[PDB]
Amino acid sequence: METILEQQRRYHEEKERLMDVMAKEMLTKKSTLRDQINSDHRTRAMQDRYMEVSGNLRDLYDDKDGLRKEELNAISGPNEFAEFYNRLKQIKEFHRKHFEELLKARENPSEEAQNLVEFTDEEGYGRYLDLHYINLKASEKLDYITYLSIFDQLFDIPKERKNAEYKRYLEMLLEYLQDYTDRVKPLQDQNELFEKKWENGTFPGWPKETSSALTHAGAHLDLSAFSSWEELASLGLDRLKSALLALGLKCGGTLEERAQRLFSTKGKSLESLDTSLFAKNPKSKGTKRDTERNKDIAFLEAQIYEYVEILGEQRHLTHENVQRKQARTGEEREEEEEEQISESESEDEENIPYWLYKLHGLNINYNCEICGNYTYRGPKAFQRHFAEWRHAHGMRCLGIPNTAHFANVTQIEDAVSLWAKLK
Amino acid sequence: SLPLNPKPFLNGLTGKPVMVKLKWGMEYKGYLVSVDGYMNMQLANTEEYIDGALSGHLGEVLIRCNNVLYIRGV
Amino acid sequence: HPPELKKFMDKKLSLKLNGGRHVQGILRGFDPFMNLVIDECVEMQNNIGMVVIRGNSIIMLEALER
Amino acid sequence: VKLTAELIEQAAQYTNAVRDRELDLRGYKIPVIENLGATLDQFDAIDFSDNEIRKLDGFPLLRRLKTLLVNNNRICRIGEGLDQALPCLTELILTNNSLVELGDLDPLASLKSLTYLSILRNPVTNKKHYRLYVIYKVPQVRVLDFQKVKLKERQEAEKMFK
Amino acid sequence: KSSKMLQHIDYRMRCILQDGRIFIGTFKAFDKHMNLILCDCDEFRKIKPKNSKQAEREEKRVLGLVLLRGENLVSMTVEGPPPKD
Amino acid sequence: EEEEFNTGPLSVLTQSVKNNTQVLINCRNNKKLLGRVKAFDRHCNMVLENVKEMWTEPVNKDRYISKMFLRGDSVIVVLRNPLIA
Amino acid sequence: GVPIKVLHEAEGHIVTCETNTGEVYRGKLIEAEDNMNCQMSNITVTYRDGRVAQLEQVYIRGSKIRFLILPDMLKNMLKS
Amino acid sequence: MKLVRFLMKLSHETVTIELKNGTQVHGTITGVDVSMNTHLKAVKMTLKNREPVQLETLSIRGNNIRYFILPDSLPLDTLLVD
Amino acid sequence: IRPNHTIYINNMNDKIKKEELKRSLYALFSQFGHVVDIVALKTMKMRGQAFVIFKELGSSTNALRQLQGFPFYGKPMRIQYAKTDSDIISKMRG
Amino acid sequence: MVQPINLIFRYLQNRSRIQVWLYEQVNMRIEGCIIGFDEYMNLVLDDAEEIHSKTKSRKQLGRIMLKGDNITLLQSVSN
RNA sequence: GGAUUUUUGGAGCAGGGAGCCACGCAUCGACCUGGUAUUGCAGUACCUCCAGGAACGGUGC
Repeated sequence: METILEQQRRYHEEKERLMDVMAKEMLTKKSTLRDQINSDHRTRAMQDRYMEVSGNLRDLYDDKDGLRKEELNAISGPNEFAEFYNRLKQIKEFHRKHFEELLKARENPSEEAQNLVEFTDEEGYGRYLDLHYINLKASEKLDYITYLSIFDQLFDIPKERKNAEYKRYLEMLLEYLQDYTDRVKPLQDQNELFEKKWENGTFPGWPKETSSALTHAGAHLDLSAFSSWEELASLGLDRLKSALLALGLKCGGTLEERAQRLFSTKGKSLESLDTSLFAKNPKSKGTKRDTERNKDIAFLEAQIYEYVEILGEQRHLTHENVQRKQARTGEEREEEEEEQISESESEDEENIPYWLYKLHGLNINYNCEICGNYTYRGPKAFQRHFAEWRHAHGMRCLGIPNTAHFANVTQIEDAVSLWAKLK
Repeated sequence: SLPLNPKPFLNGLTGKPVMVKLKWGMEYKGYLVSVDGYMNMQLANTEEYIDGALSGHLGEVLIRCNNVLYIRGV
Repeated sequence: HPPELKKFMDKKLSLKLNGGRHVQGILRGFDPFMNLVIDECVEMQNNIGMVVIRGNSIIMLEALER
Repeated sequence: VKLTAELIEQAAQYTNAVRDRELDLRGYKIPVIENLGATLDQFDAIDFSDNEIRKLDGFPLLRRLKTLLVNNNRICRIGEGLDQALPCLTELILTNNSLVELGDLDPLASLKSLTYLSILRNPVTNKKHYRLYVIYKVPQVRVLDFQKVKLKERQEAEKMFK
Repeated sequence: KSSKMLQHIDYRMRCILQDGRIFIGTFKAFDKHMNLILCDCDEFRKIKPKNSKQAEREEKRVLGLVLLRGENLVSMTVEGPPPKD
Repeated sequence: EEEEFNTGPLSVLTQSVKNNTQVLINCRNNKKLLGRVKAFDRHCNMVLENVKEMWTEPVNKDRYISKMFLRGDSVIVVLRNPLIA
Repeated sequence: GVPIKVLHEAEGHIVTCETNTGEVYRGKLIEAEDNMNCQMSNITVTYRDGRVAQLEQVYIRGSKIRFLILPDMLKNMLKS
Repeated sequence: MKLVRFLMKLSHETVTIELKNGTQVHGTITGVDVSMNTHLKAVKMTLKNREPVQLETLSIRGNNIRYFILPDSLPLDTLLVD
Repeated sequence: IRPNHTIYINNMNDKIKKEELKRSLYALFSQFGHVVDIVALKTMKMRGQAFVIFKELGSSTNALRQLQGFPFYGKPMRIQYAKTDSDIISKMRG
Repeated sequence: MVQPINLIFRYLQNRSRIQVWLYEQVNMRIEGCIIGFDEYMNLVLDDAEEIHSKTKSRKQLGRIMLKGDNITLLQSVSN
């Protein structure tokens, strides 16, 4: 049957093709990797990163490459994302997959259908091509991801990862605090908290509205994070954070004070003299209850914390934006909005009447009797009908001879006596 | 009869013993004092028949029009 | 306004009514309230002839024709 | 002529004769089934007749797909996770394809709603006990090759292979 | 003022239906009857979460762009601020 | 219009407001509201005083409500009587 | 009404409709009247039990519609 | 006469409203309109068979109201003047 | 009886329910070309019969020759070109 | 085209006995001879009957005015 | 500006019991085994009849 050798071969070949594609990309615009790598640096501290000079001059070896705009960098990063997905899949199936008389046996059947006149140059070319849209040069996107659109992932106010839109959450927040004493900037001041978010909470951490809000917000920040950095392994980060959550807490709440001892995160919100009483409190009915009810919230809070830390630069960038727009005038704010809009909707790679038919006398009900009791919609139409093929056929075949004496005819009867007057 | 309409029928039945069925299955027997344009109904010496059985003797009663299923003279 | 039903005139139809009730028949006419005249009507089956359906209680209709 | 998103978007779309929403993917010379995501799970039936597909595999999760017409292709193997991407697959027409060994039909046992199956004009058909093998290994089938699976055949397939 | 609806326009809104469903979407338009236009709209059945420790979301369905008829609307509250986009 | 409020079936309400007399309102909620009519309108919206609400749950129940507004659609029946006396 | 104009805009597009009884009809919107009366074609209907069916031609009264889902192609009436 | 006009005067009052679907609403009226559509703030709303939820704002379609329970203090005779 | 877009089948096992018959008919005949529609009734008159309509005429001819006497639900089907043109064909042509 | 109102006007003139389907109540239907009717489809029925489809029992009513609110459907009966 | 497509309502009410498993009444429908009739050129509520089976589905109380 199917020789596995060929399949595994095609697999290794496709993997090679993809590596080559995302490598060509990383080549034309090193930023693609650099950007990514930098972020990675602050998540997995071990990661080795290139010489700063390379990063700045946007070069990989000797040649400094042209700087690209954000929308394109992000685009290609998501494209490379799907590419890496394909690669991971193929690698998987491959892992799960990995005489002479038979040689002549098959070579004999290869004689089948000799008359197959057709040129076949489409195995490596259709793949190479499948991973490298327009006629010649209009859309950077590969045929592989031709229906990939960032605007369906990023809103206009986020500007492909430049800012994160927190106005919405300021609204919800106003709804949460049941007042209006809170301004966008004071709200951001609140977010900054995220020990502070634990020991100096905006609201009581056992408040419902508050915990719900915090959930929604946390989710947003996380999705934004991974959205803005496709190239980094999401699962890796997730698991890292989860393990930090489980392992850091257990011994001492990870939060320790030389005075009050050991604090409990989310569930209890109490300190403890020594580690001893802290441990024998983690089995008590109280802590069981709390850790069993407020688990999801505590975890979400924590995520909001670490993800906001990983995005400090974006948080600052946005807060800045806020203050700017705020200090604008009308015209200024308008033109700025225009700019954000243009950036958002820009290619990632640049190159009758009745009053007349009544006046004319048409569309008015009328009828000719001699012709099939026919209907005519205009009085001008009738003269034309009279100087007509069928009208003269009715006359002449009727025995009433043609032309101009009979013009004013309507009914068949009268023109019969008129024709008797003629002859 | 030569066309006997809703409105006159009801007007003929004013001053008379009637029973009104409501959509909800309650029934109210009494003298029809009056009806109005929207077919709201006013009974006197009303009685209530639920499951067709005398339930309560109620006196003077307004019935909102939307509740009415049908009216019977009786 | 009229309901735009001239297209459905003299066609066989399937009528879903409130109460989980369903009938089938030929559209013979309508008014602005969507009250219908349905001929050769059948209760879903027993033949009931030509009937009036009040538009009030019409959930949905489906043509059995093109 | 890759089965692409663009290809699917210009493809005849209609309500078929048995009242189901069907997508027409006939005669395009498609070799590999892929990119079905773009149909958006909006079809009850997909017609892949007269193409060059080798393996019935590569489907996204498609909850509404109930009928697959795969006539005159080159199907020689059936993918293993088919129920995970096609949970309500009820009818599978594989007439005139290349399935040769009874064991190659094994992956159809996992399609829990599969009720109408047609494998005619496949070499596998002439294998000894082909009908009983299908009946015992794919008991959810009620009509096989346009013939009713009967009780007596089920029992007979219970003896052999018990 | 007429503003009581116009204020909440562009905001994310939690709308309650007569059968008891919860529609959450971006409130973009209304009218005389309170027919509503809801962008990026999802439906919930079981709960409106206030941080339910077990889970916040069960029977959630993504709908998208929704026009709801006012006949079947009961009430609305502010769920979150406008998305910037 | 006043004539129709004065002599028509709504004269029951007109009479109750004028005499400050009690009326029992059978209500759609399966509850009954017993009290005095401060105001009423076409729809049978009412502003009521000294309302005793009575219902059943078998167990009978009641509760006192000094001041309240009733939307008139909920009206089934309105009863005038020797109740006030 | 503003929503009504947006509905008429969806004529010729594939839309989803739920009735007052919870039957779900998906297909092409041919005509939408002012009162929300809806003519559609080549429908898939999903009943309350979950079962599906196929219909060529339907017309649903506006009053007995609970809601409609329209394409996202329309989202881009932002004046109001 | 038109009693909705009376309700429109009750901005900044706190009331309890019982809904047709049994739900109970306690909050401060920000606005009643001509359709009796009612808007509130600082709202504690208890759907039948739940514990209350608090909302900073709630907007009710008028038709869904059964009745308003008004403040005992309310000076009705003043409000009934036009 | 000249070649026709529609084929008339008779000698069919009339115990199959109508919707199942039509769906198997559709499946079986899809191998030769797109089947536009199938008309089959269970009246006394029409039971055991069906009209299968194809978009292409060559498809109808191929179906006729290749499935003559094909065992379907236990009986050998008899196929023939229909006497008249199908309403759907007439509407699609003009 | 036949207009629905006219059908009724016909029922009226004919004195055909009529059976009415009521709204959201299947177990009972109403019967009678339309004597007159109004713009709201409110009907005056003569020698009217409640028909219990479940109990096969008939309740005798005489002079009935049925509000149109309840009308789902209007049919004629030979009886 | 309360009379059929929105805002003056057609709503209201009814489920535990027995030892994870099983369930009262009425109506309609395919439906499943046997056997049996029919060989017929159409556009469809449905479709032979006879006997047996329903730990089947839907609606209402």
